[PDB]
Amino acid sequence: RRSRHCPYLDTINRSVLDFDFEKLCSISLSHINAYACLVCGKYFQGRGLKSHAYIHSVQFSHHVFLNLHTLKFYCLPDNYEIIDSSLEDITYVLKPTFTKQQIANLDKQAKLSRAYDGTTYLPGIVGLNNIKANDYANAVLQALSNVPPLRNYFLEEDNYKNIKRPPGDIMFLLVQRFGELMRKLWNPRNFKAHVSPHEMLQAVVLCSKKTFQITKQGDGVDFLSWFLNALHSALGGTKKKKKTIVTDVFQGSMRIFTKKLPHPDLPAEEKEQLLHNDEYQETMVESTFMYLTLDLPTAPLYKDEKEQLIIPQVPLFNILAKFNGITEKEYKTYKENFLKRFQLTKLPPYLIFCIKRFTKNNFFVEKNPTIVNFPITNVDLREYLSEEVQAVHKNTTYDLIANIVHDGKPSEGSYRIHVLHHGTGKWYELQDLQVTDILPQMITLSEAYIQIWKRR
Amino acid sequence: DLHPRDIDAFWLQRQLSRFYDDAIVSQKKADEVLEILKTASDDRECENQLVLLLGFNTFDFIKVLRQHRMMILYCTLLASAQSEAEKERIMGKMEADPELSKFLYQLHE
Repeated sequence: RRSRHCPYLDTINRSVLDFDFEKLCSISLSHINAYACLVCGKYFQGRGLKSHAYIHSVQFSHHVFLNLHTLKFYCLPDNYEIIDSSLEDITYVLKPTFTKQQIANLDKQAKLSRAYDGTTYLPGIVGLNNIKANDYANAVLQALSNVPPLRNYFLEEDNYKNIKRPPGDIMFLLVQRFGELMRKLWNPRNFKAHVSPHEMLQAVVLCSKKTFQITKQGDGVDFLSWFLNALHSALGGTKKKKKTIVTDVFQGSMRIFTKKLPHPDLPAEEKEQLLHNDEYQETMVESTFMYLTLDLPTAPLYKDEKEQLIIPQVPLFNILAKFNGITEKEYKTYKENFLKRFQLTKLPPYLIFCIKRFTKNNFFVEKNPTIVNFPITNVDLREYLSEEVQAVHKNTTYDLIANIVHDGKPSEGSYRIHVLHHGTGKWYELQDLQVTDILPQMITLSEAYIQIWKRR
Repeated sequence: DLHPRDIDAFWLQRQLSRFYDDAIVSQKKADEVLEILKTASDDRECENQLVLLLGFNTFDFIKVLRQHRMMILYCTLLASAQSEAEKERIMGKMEADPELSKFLYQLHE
């Protein structure tokens, strides 16, 4: 009755509405029947008289509240639900829902999405606030959200709402919180120009047993591996369904034709005995390589005639050729010389490579500064694939989609992400909360740590 | 600068609420001001109508009307369009009008 004629609706402060943090009441501290205030900014509980919301509305004169679950704008002091379609922006920002077709037009991103504040922006290129030392997790999240597979999967709540997870499990929050962050980071009409990873980072901290917290920064490669494993174990529900969205979009098959060496301190006869008695035999132990740890070579620690810059460069093809069948690698296992050799059996649609640029010395932990001369336009791994199914993989022209570089000293270091945005062609480099523009030639200059390439 | 994106659906009432603290009275005065701004005849005659609406004082309202007369009405109508039909009508009549067309082009760009 009183709807569509609410005078109090003309006092909502859109600028102060930030629905990123936890959805709890101001005084009640209860997550049930919450109702945020569209004027007072904060969120209270209840939707009627004798409830905290009515008291907060009467006392502070803030006479417009929206229920965080019912998604309806109501005049709490008068208990008269309002009806105004001009307020749909608040509901959209609170609950970002992507249409069936809008979740596929992400490549048709032409117009820049201007936030409700005074800042034009583009969806996907958004900063996650660096709450203490959250740089590694923020970078990993902003890079994983770039992949259209994962972004599309997490942009549809139906794809994960009906997952049969055990009732007494907390890991399901990671699959639920990451979806909210992915949806918010792709909002075309977000009230602000950035999204806070507070909820997702807190969930990650809780669901990791005091590992990769927001207080002390962690390794980007380790954080990415842990997040991928948690998403793969959380996407599946009440079964061993290995065909998860993450497992299908970023996990491939590698066939490690590995072997071992008999002994370094043995004569020809004793070595040949183990070489023939299957004690130094070659075996195929093909596994699922979700991340290919392409190891960079250690810096020579010596100058030369060439290389006016004293930073030892290295080509990507030589770096990635180690995983090929021909290139053999040795593992210094206990009381054995595990001389192995890998071979990529099957390539994932979005290969994720993480170059281990940091190692541990005999008395410290140094970071290798060698640069990875990786062309960021076109590349093919068919020159390093397995000969058995070389022609089986029709598509092999992979292009890098996102690079995360950890600049600075190992102890005190910053984690910057250089991501190649779709829609346009600019490969923007994003800080914790600063979005800049990076030249494509400059992308291959900064020492990359984790890279994700699309196979096209 | 009364930019096209500056004025919102509730901005007309919010600005009018600087002088009127009673929300119901403020809403009624804002609706009357809109009904006078639309269907306007003369600058001085509509200025006198706005004087009758909101007193001889509060000349800031008349100054805003002079700075944005068609702008305010068109932006309020488009922003306060309840459904797609009202928005379609407002954008259609704003496409023909040159000033309104420039306003919309700036607003969407």
